[PDB]
Amino acid sequence: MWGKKDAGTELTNYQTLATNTIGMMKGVDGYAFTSGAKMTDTLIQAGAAKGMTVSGDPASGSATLWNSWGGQIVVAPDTAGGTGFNNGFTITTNKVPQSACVSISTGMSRSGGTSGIKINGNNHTDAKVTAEIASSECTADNGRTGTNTLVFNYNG
Repeated sequence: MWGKKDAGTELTNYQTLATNTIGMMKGVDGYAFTSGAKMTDTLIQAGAAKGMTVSGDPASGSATLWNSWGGQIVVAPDTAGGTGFNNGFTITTNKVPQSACVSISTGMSRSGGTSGIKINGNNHTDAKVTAEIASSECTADNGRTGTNTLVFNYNG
């Protein structure tokens, strides 16, 4: 059971991939290249993050997940400046409407602790998003506000 919030579903999902991919199918073999595409394909196809089909990047740089209920997702690794086997994974997600811009922020506010939060045309990392912030940052109410592009980064 989860309930409580209908937006927390994604918050727990993203953290699900982070804890699953932590040691599920992030290259449990040791091959050439980074393969930041088949990495998620194998994790998702493993039923970890999501048990659906993935689109292996035709340009080889960042895989993309097709969200039916949501919108679009872009899974890309971001491993730069490590010390104790710390990997930084960056998953952009574009679907969270204004109603969720608040619920998602309320849930992201419980563990603010920045790492690589990049809001729509707001490429940042120390971006501190909260309930009271999402109450102001998002306009009063514009029904279906412009696409709320939010990148989640997970270190370790």
